[PDB]
Amino acid sequence: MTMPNGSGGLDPGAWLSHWVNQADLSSLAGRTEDEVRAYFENLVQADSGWGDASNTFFNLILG
Amino acid sequence: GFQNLSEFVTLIVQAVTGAPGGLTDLQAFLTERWGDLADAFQAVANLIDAIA
Repeated sequence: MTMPNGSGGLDPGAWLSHWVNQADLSSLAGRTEDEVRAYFENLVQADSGWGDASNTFFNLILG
Repeated sequence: GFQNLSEFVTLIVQAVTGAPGGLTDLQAFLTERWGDLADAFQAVANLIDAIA
């Protein structure tokens, strides 16, 4: 379970790669409801398929 | 039966006026024909005044 290389053994594209702690343990207390909610609301707003559907609905279908 | 509001607007414009186009085209045609209609009504008034 050891990585002979350094931080390069981690996978940056993993699902929970943003939440793997290396030395920033002060951020653990910042994982409350509000901050996680804001992060995931930002992701959902940035979601691409829903945005394309919004463009199609409001620009094409609705003129 | 309309695919979208844009096509529906074009159909409305074609139904009200012969020339196809947008809402601006509809407004322009209606304004021009309103001016012509006002000119004709003033011509009727001028006929009344002239026969007077």
